[PDB]
Amino acid sequence: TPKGTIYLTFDDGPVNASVEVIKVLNQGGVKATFYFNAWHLDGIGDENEDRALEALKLALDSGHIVGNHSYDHMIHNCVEEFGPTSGADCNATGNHQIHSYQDPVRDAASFEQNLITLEKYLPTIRSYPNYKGYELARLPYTNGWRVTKHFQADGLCATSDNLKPWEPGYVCDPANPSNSVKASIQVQNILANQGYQTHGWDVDWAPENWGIPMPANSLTEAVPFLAYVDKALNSCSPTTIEPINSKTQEFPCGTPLHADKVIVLTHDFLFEDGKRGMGATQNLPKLAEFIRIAKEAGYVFDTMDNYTPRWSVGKTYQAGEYVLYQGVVYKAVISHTAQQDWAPSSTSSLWTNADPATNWTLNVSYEQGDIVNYKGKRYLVSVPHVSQQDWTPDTQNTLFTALEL
Amino acid sequence: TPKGTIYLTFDDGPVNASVEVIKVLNQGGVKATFYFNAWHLDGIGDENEDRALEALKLALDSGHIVGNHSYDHMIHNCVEEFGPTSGADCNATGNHQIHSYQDPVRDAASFEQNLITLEKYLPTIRSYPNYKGYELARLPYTNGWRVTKHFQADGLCATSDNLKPWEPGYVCDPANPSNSVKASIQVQNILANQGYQTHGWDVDWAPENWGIPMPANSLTEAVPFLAYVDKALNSCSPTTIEPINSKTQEFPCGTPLHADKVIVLTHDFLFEDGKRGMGATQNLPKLAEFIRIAKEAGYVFDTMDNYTPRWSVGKTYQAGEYVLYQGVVYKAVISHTAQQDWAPSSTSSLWTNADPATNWTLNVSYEQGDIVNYKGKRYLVSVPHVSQQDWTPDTQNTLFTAL
Ligand code: NA
Ligand code: NA
Ligand SMILES: [Zn+2]
Ligand SMILES: [Zn+2]
Repeated sequence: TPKGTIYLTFDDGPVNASVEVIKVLNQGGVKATFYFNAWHLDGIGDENEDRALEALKLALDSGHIVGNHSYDHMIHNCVEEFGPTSGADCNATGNHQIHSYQDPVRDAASFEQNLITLEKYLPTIRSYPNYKGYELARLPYTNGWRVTKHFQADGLCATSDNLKPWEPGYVCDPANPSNSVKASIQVQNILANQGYQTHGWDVDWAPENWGIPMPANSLTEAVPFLAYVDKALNSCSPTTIEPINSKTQEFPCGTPLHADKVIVLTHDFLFEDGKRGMGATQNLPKLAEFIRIAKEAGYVFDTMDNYTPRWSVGKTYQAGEYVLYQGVVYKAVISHTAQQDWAPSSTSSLWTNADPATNWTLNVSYEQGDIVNYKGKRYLVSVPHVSQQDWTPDTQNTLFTALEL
Repeated sequence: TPKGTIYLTFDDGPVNASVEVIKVLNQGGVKATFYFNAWHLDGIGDENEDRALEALKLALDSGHIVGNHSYDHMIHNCVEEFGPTSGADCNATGNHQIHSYQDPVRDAASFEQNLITLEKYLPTIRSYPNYKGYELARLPYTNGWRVTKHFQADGLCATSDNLKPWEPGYVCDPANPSNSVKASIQVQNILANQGYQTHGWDVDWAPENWGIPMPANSLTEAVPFLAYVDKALNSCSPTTIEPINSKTQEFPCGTPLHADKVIVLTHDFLFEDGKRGMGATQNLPKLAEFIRIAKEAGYVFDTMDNYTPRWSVGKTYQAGEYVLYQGVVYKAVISHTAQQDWAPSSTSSLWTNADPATNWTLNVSYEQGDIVNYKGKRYLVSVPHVSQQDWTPDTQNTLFTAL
C-alpha cells in the first residue's frame, strides 16, 4: 500500500508544448489535470499555440482531466482595453500580478466564457467524462481553495494593488489584504455558488532562478523535486511555501481530505524550447524521471476529479468522511457500507450537503454564525439545524435572522 | 380534482411592460414562467427597456420562474454584423424568421451568454430557487421540445432559408426541413447535453390580426381565449396550431407528461401602450379577467419548473411515470412509495435516467438502435441494456458498435 498520492497539475494550456508533455505522461503511465485558458485557441495568448486544438483533443483522448483556469488568465485586468495584443502587452509590462482582479462579477464570468470557447472549438467536449471544465477550476495567480464547507482558504497576498511582490517596497499584510485579493475571494465564492470546486497547490515545480537567461533550464531536477514532495507530504506546505504570494495562510492544517496527498503545480510552457529556454530538451526528461522514481518510492498518481473520492457502491465510509457525487459534496452522518439505493442526496439522512458554497441549500448542517444567501438577501443562522424544503430563511424567523443591506 | 393545469409563459422580456404584467399576475394569485432575453438589460433590444432590471428583480421577488430564451433572440443571424442597432435593423426588415439559425454551436452559445449577462446585472440571481435560466429554455420562433428521452419533437417549419410562410411559392416539408430548422434541431441537442429542458406551447395568445393600425388591441379576449384553451386541452395542440411555423408535427400525442395540461405562450410587449398599440389599457384587463374566469372554470395555474413533477417523499409512483430531481429526469422502474434515503440517482434501482440527452450517461435504459456520444465518437446501441460505470461504449463491443 502506497506512501501517498501525487496530483500533477499543469496550468496555462493548451499550447504547442502541451503535446509533448502529454505524450511523456502517457509513456510514464499516469494521468494528470490540466487547468486551461481557452484564449490560446483564439491565437491571442502570446504563445506558440497553433497546435492548441490538437493539444486539447489529445489531452482528452488520453484520459487526462481538463479544468477551468478562466478564459484569458485575467489579462483583461492587466490592460486598459482587452484585444488580440493584450497578452503581448501584459508580458511587456510584466504586470500580471498587479490589479489582477477588479470586478469580481466580470472576472468570474471569465470562467463561463472559458466554457463557451472550449465548446466552440471542440463541440463534442461534453461527451468526454474527463472533461471537468464546469466543475473544477483554479484561480490565476492564486493559491486558493474551495473544496468543502469546512475546507476553504484564500491566497491573502496572491495579487497586489501596487508593486510586484519582488519589487523593493512591496508590503504584504494578510490581515488587511489588497483590493485585488478581496476581489479574488469574491470570485471564489461566485464560482462555488455555480458548483465549482477550486484547488491550490502544495508545491510549485518552477525555475530555480527566474532572473537568468533561459530561466526554464533551472527547473528543479527530478530527485530533489521528489525530496520537496516528500517534505510536503502531511506538512501543510501551503502555509510555508515560498514566495509570499504563493502562500495559503489560513489553510486548515490537518484537514482529512488533504492527508497523504501532494498537489504539484507546473506550467506547460516550462517544457518548450523557446523564449524561456530549452524547456523541451532539458525538462521533458526530468518529468519522465520524476514519474519513474516517484512510483518506485511508493507514490501513486491520480487526478483532481478524485481528490475528493467519488461515491462508490460497496465501499465503507466512516462518520465524518467526505465524498463527491453527481457534482455535489457530501459528509457521512454515520459509518456504513454504501449500497445501490443509498446514494447521497438532498433528502438522505445518512449524508449532509457539504459544498463550499454560500447559497442556502437543502440538507446542509448549518452552524450558528453561518451566513447564507437567499432570494437576494443575506441571513444569519441563529440555530444549528439541517436545512429542508419548508425551512427557507424568509419563513423561519427562529432559525434565521435577516441582515440589513 | 382540477379540470386541468395552465402554464402561462411570457417570452421576450424583461422590458418595461413586464412590470405591470407581473403585478396583474400577483393580484390574480398566480405564478408564471418568463423566458428572457438579457440583451434588453444592455439596452439594445429595440424596446422600452430602461426598467428592465427592475422588472427582472420583480419577477424573481414575486416568485415567478425565470428561463432561458437566449441573449439576443438570434438577432445576430438577422443581420450581417451584430451591434447596438441590430434589433432595430431586424425589426425594420422583418426578416426574423429567415436564416434564424446558422451555426448551431454559436446559436447555442447565445443561451449561455444569456446566463452571463443575467448574472452580471443581478449578481445575487443564483440565490433565487425560482431562477431556472440554466435548466429551462425555449428556442426563439420554435415550438420545439426536449423533455424526456421519449418526449422530444422539433418545430420542423419554424424557420426558413428563403421565403416567409405567407409568401407565394412557400412550401413546408416536415420530412425535408430547411437548413435553419436543421440548425435549430442541433441547438436543441446541444442544450440538452448541457442539462437543459426545452418546451414549446399549446396555444399562442396573440393579436387576432397584425395588419390593423393598432394590432396589439386585437389580442383575443378572455372568454374566447378560454375557449381556445378548452379546445386545446387533451387534443394535441402542437400538431393543429396555426400558423404552420408554430406547428410541432411529430409531437407525441397522448404522452403522459402532456395530459391535462395547457401551455400558454404570449409576449410581455403585447401589454404596453406604445408602438404596437394600447397594450396596457386594452390587454391588462383581458389578462386579469382570464385568470379569474379560468380558476372559476376549474383550472389551476402552475409554472414550468413543475411541468415535470418534482420527486417528493411519501408519494406513490407507478412504473413508467416521470419525475424531476436535482435537474435530472427520471422514470420509475416499478410501482413504489418514495422514501427519504432512496432518491432517484445514477445508481438507484427504483429509477432510470431519462434525460432528453444524447451523450452517454449512467443508469439510462438504452434501447437497440439508440445512438450515444462518447469521447468524440458516436456509438450505436447494439444490445438493449441499462448503463453503468464499467460499461463504457469504447470497451464494450457487445453493447455498443462504433459508427
Ligand atoms: Na459541484
Ligand atoms: Na437538467
Ligand atoms: Zn496561470
Ligand atoms: Zn421570443
